[PDB]
Amino acid sequence: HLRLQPIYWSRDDVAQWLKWAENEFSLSPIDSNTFEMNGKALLLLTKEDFRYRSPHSGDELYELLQHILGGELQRKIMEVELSVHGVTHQEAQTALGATGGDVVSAIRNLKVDQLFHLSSRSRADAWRILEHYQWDLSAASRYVLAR
Repeated sequence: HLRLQPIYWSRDDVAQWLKWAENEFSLSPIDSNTFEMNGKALLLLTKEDFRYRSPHSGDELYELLQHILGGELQRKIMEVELSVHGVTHQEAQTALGATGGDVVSAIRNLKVDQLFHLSSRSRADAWRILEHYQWDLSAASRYVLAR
């Protein structure tokens, strides 16, 4: 199952990936309990976190995940989704494509879309309101609902 993108890996897939890596790269044994999480979580760990969890292999595992298996882009997709409620993997990926992988810009664009649908105001108004509220969508969304 590791052929799938890491964002879809289950916790069991993460454990299997570690077993595969230890075999493939002749790593020192990695305890199966080292990363008790799914692939989404794995993508959010920093290199320092990987080194802390695995002093012997953490940097290798991080590089493989982030810079070979597409973790870098998939982490950006997660950031976008976690920043804007109800965005799908596809929607986030598309938004990032539009900004050349710029997470801040993609998030702003999706916030404006979400606010725009909350009321009958123009897209230009939604942009002004969001910028006014320092891009706090929750605060902007409450103003719009209040009318």
